[PDB]
This record gives sequence, C-alpha cells and structure tokens, in this order.
Amino acid sequence: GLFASKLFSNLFGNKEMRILMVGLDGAGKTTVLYKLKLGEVITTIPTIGFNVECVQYCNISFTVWDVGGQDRIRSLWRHYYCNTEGVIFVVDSNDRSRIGEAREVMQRMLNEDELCNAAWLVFANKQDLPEAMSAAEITEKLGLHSIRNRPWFIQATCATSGEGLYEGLEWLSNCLKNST
Ligand SMILES: Nc1nc2c(ncn2[C@@H]2O[C@H](COP(=O)(O)OP(=O)(O)OP(=O)(O)O)[C@@H](O)[C@H]2O)c(=O)[nH]1
Ligand SMILES: *SCC1=CC(C)(C)N(O)C1(C)C
Ligand SMILES: *SCC1=CC(C)(C)N(O)C1(C)C
Ligand SMILES: *SCC1=CC(C)(C)N(O)C1(C)C
Ligand SMILES: *SCC1=CC(C)(C)N(O)C1(C)C
Ligand SMILES: *SCC1=CC(C)(C)N(O)C1(C)C
Repeated sequence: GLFASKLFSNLFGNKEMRILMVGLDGAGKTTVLYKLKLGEVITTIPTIGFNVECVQYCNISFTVWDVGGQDRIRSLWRHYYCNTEGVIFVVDSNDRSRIGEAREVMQRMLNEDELCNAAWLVFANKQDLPEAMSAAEITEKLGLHSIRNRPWFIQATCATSGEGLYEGLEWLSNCLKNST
C-alpha cells in the first residue's frame, strides 16, 4: 500500500522536468531557448519579463522560462513561481568585457537560499563567433575548478545554429532521472 500509492503519485510528476533560463541581458538566453524549443533561430530582442516554453524531449516535458537578465530584471528572478528543477546560465563567450558581470551575476543567484535547490547549467553563447572564447578560458575565469559547492557546468554552445543545444538538455535529464 505504501509503495503502490507512491508509484501512483509519480504519475503526475514523472516524465516532466522544469527548467529556467536567465543571466545577462546580452548572453542570448532567448536565442538558445527558442532554438531548442522551436528548432530554428528567430529575431531575438531584449526580454522585459519572463517567457515560458513547452518543449518535449525523450518523452519528457522540459519547461524553459526565460526571464530578463538585465539588472532591473534581477529582482524579478524571485517570481519564478518555485518549480524550476534546473537552471541554464547564459554567458557571452565573445564578450570578455562583461565576462565578469555574468560571473558575478550567477554568484548572486547561486548564493540565494531561495535558489539553493535549483541547478546551474552554464552555456557559453556566441561560440559561433570567429573570436568565440574557448571552454578553457570561460571555465577558468569562472572558477569552475574552484567551485564544488553547487551543481554547475560549462558548455560551449551556438544558438545561431543550435549545435550542442540538444546535448545540454540530455545531460540535465540524466542528472535527475527522477530518483535524483
Ligand atoms: N551570432 C549569434 N548571435 C547571438 C546568439 N545568441 C544571441 N545572439 C545575439 O544576441 C542578441 C539578442 O540576444 P538575447 O537572446 O536578447 O540575449 P538575452 O540573454 O535574452 O538578454 P535579454 O533578452 O536582453 O535579457 C542579438 O544581437 C543576437 O544576434 C548566438 O548564438 N549567435
Ligand atoms: S505550451 C504552448 C502554449 C500554451 C498556450 C498559452 C495555450 N499557448 O497556446 C502557447 C502556444 C503559448
Ligand atoms: S527518449 C530516447 C528515444 C526514444 C526513441 C525515439 C525510440 N529514440 O530511440 C530516442 C533515443 C530518441
Ligand atoms: S512553491 C509554493 C507552492 C507551489 C505549489 C506547488 C502550488 N505548492 O502547492 C505551493 C503552494 C507550496
Ligand atoms: S534552496 C532550498 C531551501 C532553501 C532553504 C530554506 C535555505 N533550505 O536550505 C532549503 C534546502 C529547504
Ligand atoms: S545528477 C548526476 C547523476 C545522477 C545519477 C543518475 C543518480 N548518477 O548518480 C549521476 C552521477 C549520473
């Protein structure tokens, strides 16, 4: 009775994963979310609020909400509505000038008690740019090797084409597998 009823409870919980997309106002959170969700790159613009996206992958229903990464939006991050199982931090690779802003911004999100249970998947955007930063530089500067207190990873992605985007959704789904 205890085990059975449990298996019945997962019916309205399993097969569905919650995702969040945020960060800097110039990283390209909107560009990627639309590429993996719509499969095609469209005209992106500064998002002033949040935008949910229903996408299906491997029989699962990944929900990716894209909230403005701007400073003025930073506060809005506390209106996610508690549900995101994993987050997707977008960091511009070709923009070394702000490379510290993105790093410092994620820290604020990572230092939040209200977000100490959500994931932090980092995806270096603008990788398609001829001067796109390598994973070694973005990782080192971000203290990836020095940070082992929060589940976060760095991945090189190109939203303009969408390469590597699929792999990201696959890596996350494996990390939870419900049981986790
Ligand atoms: N070439 C290229 N440009 C990109 C890519 N992702 C974003 N951009 C550029 O970034 C700008 C818009 O990106 P956004 O998706 O609005 O960036 P954001 O992280 O959503 O920031 P806000 O929406 O302002 O909070 C445009 O100039 C796009 O061309 C990418 O993968 N490749
Ligand atoms: S997830 C698709 C979705 C739901 C609803 C709000 C009903 N709209 O029709 C869109 C397509 C945005
Ligand atoms: S979720 C795994 C999946 C199902 C199916 C369509 C049968 N394919 O084999 C993949 C691996 C895409
Ligand atoms: S996280 C707050 C909230 C959301 C929902 C899943 C509907 N829960 O029932 C509560 C009210 C705790
Ligand atoms: S981040 C999840 C959460 C918040 C807080 C109340 C600070 N706790 O540490 C839990 C893990 C319950
Ligand atoms: S989140 C990492 C992950 C989940 C689980 C399937 C439980 N495994 O232990 C790995 C490490 C693959």
